[PDB]
Amino acid sequence: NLYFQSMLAIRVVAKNQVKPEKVQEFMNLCKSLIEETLKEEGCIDYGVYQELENPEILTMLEEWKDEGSLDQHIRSDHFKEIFPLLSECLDKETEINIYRKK
Amino acid sequence: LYFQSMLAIRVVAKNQVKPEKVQEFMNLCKSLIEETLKEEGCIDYGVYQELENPEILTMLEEWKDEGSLDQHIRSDHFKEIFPLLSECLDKETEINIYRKK
Repeated sequence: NLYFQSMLAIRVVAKNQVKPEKVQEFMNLCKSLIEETLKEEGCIDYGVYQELENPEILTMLEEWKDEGSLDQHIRSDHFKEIFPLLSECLDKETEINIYRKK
Repeated sequence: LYFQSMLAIRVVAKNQVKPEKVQEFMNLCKSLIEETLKEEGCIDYGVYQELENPEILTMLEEWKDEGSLDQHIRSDHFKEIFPLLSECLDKETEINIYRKK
């Protein structure tokens, strides 16, 4: 049933604020992270997006089959290696929210 | 279309709902979704609840282009329901518009 899936699907919004100097380096790190992550079981969509009038606000938008998939994502090798690098690029701590459809 | 997706515009509308106001909010979202899905340019629209926090209710959306979204926030149902939605909030609703990179 595609309703049941609808109800267990997870979406994360991961909003980053980036150091103007570190943008190119940030982007190169997302490139590898997307390639890897798109190959995982449960990844429905995963992309990085930029707020319109704000070139340095760069958000991660994802959808995962379910909660345990997201759980494998953050326990994965690539996440583990790239997350810390990605974090050196930021003005502030990344602000993350995990949602479900109501 | 991978290409649609590539030009689509996404919005994250974060609302802090008042604990008691939550159910009026949702009945208001019901009609809002209903009319909005009937709109052209609207790929995906839905209200989501934050897992940690049952008061945070966000609108996640995908539009074929800016123009479509301009129409949407000018529609009758948007103009009719949006102000009623804000009756329910603790802050002004926090809106972000995104373009894929």
